[PDB]
Amino acid sequence: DVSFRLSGADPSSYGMFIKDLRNALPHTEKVYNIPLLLPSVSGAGRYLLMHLFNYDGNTITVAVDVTNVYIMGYLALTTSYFFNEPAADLASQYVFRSARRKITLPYSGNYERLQIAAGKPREKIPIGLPALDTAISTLLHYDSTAAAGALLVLIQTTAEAARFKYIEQQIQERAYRDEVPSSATISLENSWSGLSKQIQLAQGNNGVFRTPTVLVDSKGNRVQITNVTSNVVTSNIQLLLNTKNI
Ligand SMILES: *[C@@H]1O[C@H](CO)[C@@H](O[C@@H]2O[C@H](CO)[C@@H](O)[C@H](O)[C@H]2NC(C)=O)[C@H](O)[C@H]1NC(C)=O
Ligand SMILES: Cn1cnc2nc(N)[nH]c(=O)c21
Repeated sequence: DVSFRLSGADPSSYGMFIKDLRNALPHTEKVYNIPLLLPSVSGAGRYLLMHLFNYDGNTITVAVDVTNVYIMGYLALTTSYFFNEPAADLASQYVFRSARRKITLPYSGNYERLQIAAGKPREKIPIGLPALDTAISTLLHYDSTAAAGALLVLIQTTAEAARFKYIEQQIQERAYRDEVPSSATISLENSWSGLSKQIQLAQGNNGVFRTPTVLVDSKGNRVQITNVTSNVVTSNIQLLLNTKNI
């Protein structure tokens, strides 16, 4: 299991937690030097448990699917909360079984559905470590509308940071001050799948992408990624969703 305590957290400890998270994910092979995530895994070994502690010491345990890094649900004291979707439901059979009651949230865990329930797109929700602290706080006591917002912050300050060096860096800059995400961040978040597929399709194609991937950069200018020599591939992305899942 991996743990992170917001109390006494600085950019450095966060970096270590995200490194720990990355190393918690299994993989047998690397593609162009980046860990390729497993196609599938059997039983309880498919889920990673994250223990998160807010500033006051309260905690929630989050269950993450190790083949994609998707959050499936979490535990607050004695109530387990799971997304309203098949995979999440499958996940309820191996984790948080000793919970007194299990609640199914009224939405599945994809950005589109979470942004609807939250009432705002993630362009306008501030993220950072202070926000993570709030997120944890908000999940300790049920409120489907509040949880949507908190989960959008949680998914990004953990899963998305794990997948992209850039996003981990964005969060370290927001260690004592929240700030809405840059469009580069949103763009990356949205391309993890495409990039993952294209970096794999370049393996028997001299490192050249079958189809170019379009992102928005630091400045907000539209850019095209056609090949693995790009910074995004050489230095940004840290995990690859196996094509068997796309
Ligand atoms: C692969 O991507 C690189 C960019 O990392 C392309 O780079 C060209 O050369 C410089 C720096 O590498 C770029 O800024 C230029 O805009 C590019 N000029 C060209 C040749 O178009 C490189 O071209 C790409 N190579 C491919 C497509 O195999
Ligand atoms: C990032 N992401 C996209 N779809 C997702 N679905 C779930 N359930 N959890 C996630 O973290 C997620």
